[PDB]
Amino acid sequence: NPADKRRRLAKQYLENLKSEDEYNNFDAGDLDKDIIASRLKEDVAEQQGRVFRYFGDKLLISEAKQSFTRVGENNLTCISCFQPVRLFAYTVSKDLQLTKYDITDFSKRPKKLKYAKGGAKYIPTSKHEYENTTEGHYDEILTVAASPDGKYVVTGGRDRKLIVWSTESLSPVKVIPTKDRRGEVLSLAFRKNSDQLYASCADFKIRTYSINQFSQLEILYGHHDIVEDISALAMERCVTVGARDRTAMLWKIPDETRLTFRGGDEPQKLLRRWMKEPLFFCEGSIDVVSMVDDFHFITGSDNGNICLWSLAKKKPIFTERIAHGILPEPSFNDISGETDEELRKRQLQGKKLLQPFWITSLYAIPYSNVFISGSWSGSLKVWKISDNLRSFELLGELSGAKGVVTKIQVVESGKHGKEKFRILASIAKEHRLGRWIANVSGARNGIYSAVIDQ
Amino acid sequence: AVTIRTRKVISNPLLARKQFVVDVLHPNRANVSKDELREKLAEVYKAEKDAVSVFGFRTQFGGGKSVGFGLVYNSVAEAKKFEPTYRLVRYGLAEKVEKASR
Amino acid sequence: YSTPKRPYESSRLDAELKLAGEFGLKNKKEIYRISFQLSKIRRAARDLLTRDEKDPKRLFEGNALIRRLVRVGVLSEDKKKLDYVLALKVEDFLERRLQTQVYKLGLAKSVHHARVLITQRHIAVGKQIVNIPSFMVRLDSEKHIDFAPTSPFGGARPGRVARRNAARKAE
Amino acid sequence: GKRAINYQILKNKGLTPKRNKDNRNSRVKKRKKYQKAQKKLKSVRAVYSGGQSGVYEGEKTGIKKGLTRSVKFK
Amino acid sequence: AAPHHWLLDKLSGCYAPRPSAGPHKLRESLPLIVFLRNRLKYALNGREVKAILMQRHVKVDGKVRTDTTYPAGFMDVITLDATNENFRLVYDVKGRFAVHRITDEEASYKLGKVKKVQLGKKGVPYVVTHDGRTIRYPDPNIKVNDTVKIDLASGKITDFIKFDAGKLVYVTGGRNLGRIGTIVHKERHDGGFDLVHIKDSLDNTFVTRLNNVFVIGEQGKPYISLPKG
RNA sequence: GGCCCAUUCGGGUCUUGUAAUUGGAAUGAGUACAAUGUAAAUACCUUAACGAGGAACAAUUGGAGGGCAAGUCUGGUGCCAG
RNA sequence: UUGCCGUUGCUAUGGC
Repeated sequence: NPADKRRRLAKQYLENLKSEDEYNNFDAGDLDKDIIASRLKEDVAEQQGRVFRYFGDKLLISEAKQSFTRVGENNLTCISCFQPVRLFAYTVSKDLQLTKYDITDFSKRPKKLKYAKGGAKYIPTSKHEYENTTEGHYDEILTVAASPDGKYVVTGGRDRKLIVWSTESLSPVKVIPTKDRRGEVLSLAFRKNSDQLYASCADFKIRTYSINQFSQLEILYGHHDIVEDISALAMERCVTVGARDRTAMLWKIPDETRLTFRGGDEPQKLLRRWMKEPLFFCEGSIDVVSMVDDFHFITGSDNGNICLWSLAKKKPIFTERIAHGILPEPSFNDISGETDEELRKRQLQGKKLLQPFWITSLYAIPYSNVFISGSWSGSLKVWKISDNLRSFELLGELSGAKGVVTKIQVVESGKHGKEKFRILASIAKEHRLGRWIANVSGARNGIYSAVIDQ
Repeated sequence: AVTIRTRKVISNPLLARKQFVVDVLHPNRANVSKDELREKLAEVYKAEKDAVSVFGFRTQFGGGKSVGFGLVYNSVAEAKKFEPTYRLVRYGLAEKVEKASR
Repeated sequence: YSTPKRPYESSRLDAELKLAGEFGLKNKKEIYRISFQLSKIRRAARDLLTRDEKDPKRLFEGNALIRRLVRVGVLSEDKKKLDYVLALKVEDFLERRLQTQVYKLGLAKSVHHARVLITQRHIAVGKQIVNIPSFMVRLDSEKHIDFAPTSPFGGARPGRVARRNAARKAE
Repeated sequence: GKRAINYQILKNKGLTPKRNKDNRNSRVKKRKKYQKAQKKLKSVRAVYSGGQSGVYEGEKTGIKKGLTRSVKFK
Repeated sequence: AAPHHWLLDKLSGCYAPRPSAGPHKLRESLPLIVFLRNRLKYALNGREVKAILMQRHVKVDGKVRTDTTYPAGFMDVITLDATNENFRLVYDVKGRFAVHRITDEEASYKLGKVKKVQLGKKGVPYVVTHDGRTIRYPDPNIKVNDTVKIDLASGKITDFIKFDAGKLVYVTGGRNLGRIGTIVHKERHDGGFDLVHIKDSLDNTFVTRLNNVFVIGEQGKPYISLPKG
């Protein structure tokens, strides 16, 4: 048995490498490095923070105050929020408008404050990739990001620019182009409690910036498709996911190194695993992330998977195969064009062309026990991760959001044992990158806010 | 615009000193510009501009980053005590020439 | 490298003619170098076939050899057998160099345009500008071959000929 | 007043034949002897050029009804 | 050109620092330059470790002793004034100098193996140790290889640990150098391989010499604190 | 009109040539601001300015074959052979 | 509660 001989010889090999618990167990170099550890400074940014907010089953779920404030902007795309240590929120749309909200009036719907709308006036007079230093967006703003301190919001989209606006007036303070032709930005994330931005640009590139210095730190390379989502916490690590290469990478940005995590679910072995006694299959494209803590994260796929990954395992720890359902099959009055229902039913091939909803938004509350998933099934899902950190489980649903969920994130309130949050979710009737979405089933372009309690 | 990153900041009370490694970041600039770097370091830390010092600069291939070794003092007098004389000739105030014979 | 056995037979001359013309090579030393180390590779894989199944050398050095050949990129992901290392040959190795790859990705109009782009530093894989044409890009650096951002075919400031013509036409 | 040396005393290329601009580069010579070779290959074989370009105009060069260019067995 | 005990990285230099003469031998000590500069790294080079030695931060065995190559051997408590650094350095299990950090009431003393008791001149009993502290007047029952506890403010013996069967012993020398566990066996031969034998995690057995072993306390209660992992 | 085969007659094939004109891009050797490095200096690394049309900013070495004069030499059965 | 437009509430919904 050749793989048995491989495992056996590898075991003998590791035993021989060990060859080349007592009462005294102290090692001189380890305790010397621990003396240097006692000598050093800056136990602030580099907390390898584990899950210290265990509250998944604690708070209420089923009776949230859900207000779906519809807004008149075609296809809202992103949502950025802010809390100091009054709270503002930000939305941005495919109609080239950024909009500031106040959200701190917690028991009611948010309040519009200020527009900032680019348009055809901001097309540059050059068509030349480094004099892209205009003051507004002329194409398809895809992402906003508020500063952790709140001086600025920074936004960008398919016009390959980063425009950083002031908070108090929504004015463009600085323009930083991405200096090449395909340099469309797709996701932005500040590292927490900082002034450092991580943008993920479709050149298979990740750009980093210091916003209050108007400088770019480091460009870091290495995905294989467009870097569709990004996520960061207080550590200088980052977690990006490229779309169709089906890998999620995490980046030690000062070292400029990474850990890659591929997928790897196969319907052959999965249907055999069920065949030991079923509509589930392989993977299209890993789409969204959120780093839950500094040892784990969660990925949202294109076949409706939500997966939970550790920092110490290439293959994922936990899967959840169907997370928002399978799409309604196309009707017999809109598949075939024959006359009889028998042939128009034969043109469905049974179950072979039922496609699942793909999770287009995922948000893990940082270091907490609970994350929120959203797609165009109409109902957001709330999941909590078990305390042994090897599984998660569906708590409840938030069914007042008709449309695609282009963004989810939460806003905190309450103290250490009694808490209430408003879950913002940007709702559109069209995916945040291309159109591709038919059967617009009662959708509206709005902000689904929910107020969850206890 | 140059950019600054301190890492692994330890304190040496025996030498009355605080030392660290300096990732200096200059996209589309030539290099570190060490006096301007001492200015930027002396303003990100406290004042002591004749007590902040950097010596070990290595720029990686293609530019952009350079790793240096940063040590910052309190008390410019004890910085003059503890720093070596060639770095004092390079940056600060000392100048004693060697007698040229044989 | 090392010279072949009969270096002047007409099949070898038409071989080197087709190789140097189809891949834009400068002399015979490119073919001879890459073929010398390919000779070492499949002379090793021949011995790995002449030993038996469940030999430790065969198991470990065989999957090691085919995995680092797949990661160089001359061998595809599905053929994970050791006889494909014998079926491997020299243009499978010099299709992997950067001049060939720049032309195939279409940043250049021919292999000679690719060679002069590479030697004039308009091409950077990943972060670093590569400037020699015989580079042997890997399966992960295959998709980050793009124009350098320090170059007028990227987005940078235009070169001396363009700016001098612009200045003289401004005069 | 400095009687500088000139190129024929400096480089000392005494009495050479006329040589080739294509020989002054080893790469361009193999670019232009491969173009010559693959223009000669159209003479010996018939080279697949890429299929039918536009409308089928005709054979453009003639049809021989007497010649059969096919390999007979044994 | 280095020994094994110093935990000295090879990418350091060419000339290795010979320790000067002092209390301990050359082969069982580390100087202050290899202590401060390249082990716990309070310096970067010989110039600044000489600078802090001229500043006189070091207080090994309660006295200053400003010297670069001062041979700190076994359990000389290195004391540094800034950030109240108290360091007792002992042997680890694989031959190096593990420098444990201790506190002030433990660095107020040390212990020492007695080597010989003499009727030297004028009726004065007499005792020496590995740092050579010739202290006056112990009890008559000081055998060889017992353990005195030095005062470290004056020099007097304060406590005494008797060497017998059933005592916690430390082995510094030979192929057992730096082991603890002190009980599987006792065997006093008449000139070599004579010792008390030391256990392991599975309570294995070991052979050493008398002079290459010296007592540190009792079965569970040493008043020295020890590092752990 | 070029090319290929063949001892011969001949055969096979096809956009191929030209010190023809011409166009704007590219940059590298060089010349050089520096800063970095280093006891100091060199070098590597980073890098503004200039730097191509005979791109004369002028790579070789060896081989195969011609052709020419109011020219010269030799032979001898005109005008030829060498 | 918005680009319009409808039911509107004296606030929620649904068609482009």
